[PDB]
Amino acid sequence: TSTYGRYGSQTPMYGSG
Amino acid sequence: QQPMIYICGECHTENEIKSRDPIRCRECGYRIMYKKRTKRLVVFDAR
Amino acid sequence: MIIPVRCFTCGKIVGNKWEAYLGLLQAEYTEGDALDALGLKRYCCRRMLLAHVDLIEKLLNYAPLE
Amino acid sequence: VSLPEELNRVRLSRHKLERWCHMPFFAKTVTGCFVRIGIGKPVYRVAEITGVVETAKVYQLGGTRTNKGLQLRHGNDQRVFRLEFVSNQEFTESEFMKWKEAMFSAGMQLPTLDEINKKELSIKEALNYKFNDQDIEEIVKEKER
Ligand SMILES: [Zn+2]
Ligand SMILES: [Zn+2]
Repeated sequence: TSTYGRYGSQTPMYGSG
Repeated sequence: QQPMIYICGECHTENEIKSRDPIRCRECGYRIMYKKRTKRLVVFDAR
Repeated sequence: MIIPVRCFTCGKIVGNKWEAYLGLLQAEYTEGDALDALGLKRYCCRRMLLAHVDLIEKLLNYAPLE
Repeated sequence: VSLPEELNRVRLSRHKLERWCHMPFFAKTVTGCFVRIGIGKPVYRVAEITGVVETAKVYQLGGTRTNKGLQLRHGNDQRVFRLEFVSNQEFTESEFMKWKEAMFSAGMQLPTLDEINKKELSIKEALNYKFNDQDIEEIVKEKER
């Protein structure tokens, strides 16, 4: 239980906002 | 590498308690808290 | 606590009749005319639904979360 | 350091910040590691965790929420950052060489590999840290806020 990403959870961008 | 997870009373949030810890919730502050179900095999006879 | 599945004496399925029977009583049926509109003839099967007290509605008030 | 693989040991992923949103000594463990922050379209740059700043924007990261910032900088382009745009992706080759060129282009010395080796263990000691002091209390005060 250290980094269970399996990618990821849709990392939001900085230039998207 | 299993940290012995508890469920709070008033919060219902899983906390990690290792030994030598205060039993308190990681939020809201609660001194009562319960344990999670087992992982072993529960098999009943519908009887 | 929750409606038994079967009549203890007979064997007949009464588990599917608690909602229908509370709905008929809400409509206007008298309690003896609701019990045979559901199709319960023997008085063995009829006490399952008259005598039943529903506690699970009170036990559901104690939410674990929310 | 000439390798994006050793650089990933001190690469801070997204699943590790959530555990230390309220652990103190924060400006002492994370300052010296490298994160994979997002710019946006799938391009990324290796920015430098410089200081611990706070935003007036409280945003939720999954279940947890955190309004803090990160003083990141890619060589010379430095600005504020939030904790949601970081990538769980490891240091690739093109981004490792891009960061190498941004550091050779800025005049910043590349941190010696022994520094990374002495920095990566700070994380593992901070993870197995026994919270016997009064950190639970400030943690709950910081979570309720
Ligand atoms: Zn507590
Ligand atoms: Zn019967």
